[PDB]
Amino acid sequence: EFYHLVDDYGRGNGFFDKFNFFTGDDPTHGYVDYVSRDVAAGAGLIGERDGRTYMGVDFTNPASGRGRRSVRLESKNTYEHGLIVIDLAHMPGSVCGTWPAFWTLGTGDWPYGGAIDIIEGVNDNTFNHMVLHTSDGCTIDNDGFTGNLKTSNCYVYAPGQDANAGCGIEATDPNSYGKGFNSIGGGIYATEITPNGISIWFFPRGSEPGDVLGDNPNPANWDTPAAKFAGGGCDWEGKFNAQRLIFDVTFCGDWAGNVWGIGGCASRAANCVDFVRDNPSAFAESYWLVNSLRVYAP
Ligand SMILES: OC[C@H]1O[C@@H](O[C@H]2[C@H](O)[C@@H](O)[C@H](O[C@@H]3[C@@H](O)[C@@H](O)O[C@H](CO)[C@H]3O)O[C@@H]2CO)[C@H](O)[C@@H](O)[C@@H]1O
Ligand SMILES: OC[C@H]1O[C@@H](O[C@H]2[C@H](O)[C@@H](O)[C@H](O[C@@H]3[C@@H](O)[C@H](O)O[C@H](CO)[C@H]3O)O[C@@H]2CO)[C@H](O)[C@@H](O)[C@@H]1O
Repeated sequence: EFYHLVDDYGRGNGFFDKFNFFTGDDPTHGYVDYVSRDVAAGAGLIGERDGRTYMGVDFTNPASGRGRRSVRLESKNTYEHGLIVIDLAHMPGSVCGTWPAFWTLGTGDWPYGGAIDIIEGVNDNTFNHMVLHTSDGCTIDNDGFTGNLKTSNCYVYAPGQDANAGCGIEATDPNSYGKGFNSIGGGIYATEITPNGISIWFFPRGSEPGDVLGDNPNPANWDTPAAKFAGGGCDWEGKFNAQRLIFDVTFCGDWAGNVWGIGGCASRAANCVDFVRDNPSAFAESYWLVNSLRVYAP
C-alpha cells in the first residue's frame, strides 16, 4: 500500500559496491581530483564510521595536479519513478571553495535525461538549493512547497537565467544545508519522482514522519515538501528518464569558482583555486556520513 522497498544500499563496502567511482576530469571543471575506490580508501576518503558510511575529501595535503582529491560515486542501478530517502548524520559543510551535491542524473545525452539536485550548494551557503535541469519546454508552478522559488524555468539555457541555473527552490530552514545541518546532527531528505512532478522533503533530525524509514512510506500524509516541481508547463514524464544516484564534492569550477569573489569567501584568498590548494585543513567538514539510503517504488 503506497510504496515498497526496491533497494537498501546498506553500508560500507556493501554500499560502495553499488556505485561506480567516476575518475574523469570534472564535468563542472572544478579544481578536483576524483580518485578510484582503492586510492580513496588508501587516503581515508571513504570507509565506515561506527556503522555509517563515510565519503569525504583530502583535508591533509596541499593539492597538486587536477586539484584537491575527492570522490564521485554514481549508482549502478537507475530508477524511473520512486522515492529516494537518505538519512544523513553529516553532509559536506558550508566550507569556502567547496561544491557538494547529492543528486540524480538521467540516462542518455545531457540534458535530455534530466537531472535532480536534491542537496546542493557552494562555498559558505546557508540554505539548501533544490534544482532541476532539463531540455527546453519545462517550467514550474509556485505552489505546494515551503521553500522560496528562485528560478521557474528548468531548461539549461532558459532565456534570462545564468547558463544551467535550472529551476531552483531555496529551503527556508538554515539547518537544511552544511553548517546548520551538521550542527543539529543532520536529517532526512526524501525525493519523490512521478509522471506528474517531483517533490523534495527535508526533515531536520528527529522531526521525520514515523514511516519515512520503514517498509511502506506514504508521502501523501507528510507535511508540505520543501520543494515541489509541478505544473502544466512541463512534460514531467518525458523530461526525465531513468535516474542514477550521485554523491560528489567538487571545488571551485563553474559555480563555486565563479561566485567565489562575489560572496563572503572573497576575502579568504585572491581566488578559489589558491584557497583550495593551500588550505587543506579547511576541508575537514567536507564529508557525507550516511545512516541509510533506501529507494522505493510505487
Ligand atoms: O556538456 C559537456 C559534458 O556535459 C556533461 O553533463 C554534465 C553537465 O555538463 C554539467 O553541467 C552538469 O553539472 C551538474 C549540474 O547540472 C547539476 O545537476 O548539479 C550537479 C552537481 O553539482 C552538477 O554536476 O552535470 C552533467 C552530468 O555530468 C556530460 O556528462 C559530459 O559527457 C559532457 O562532456
Ligand atoms: O564564464 C565567465 C563568467 O562567469 C560568471 O559566473 C557565472 C558562471 O559562469 C555560471 O556558469 C554560473 O552558473 C551557475 C550554474 O552552473 C549552477 O548550476 O546554478 C547556479 C545558480 O543560480 C548558477 O549561478 O553562475 C555564475 C554567476 O552568475 C561571472 O559572474 C562572470 O563575471 C564571468 O565573466
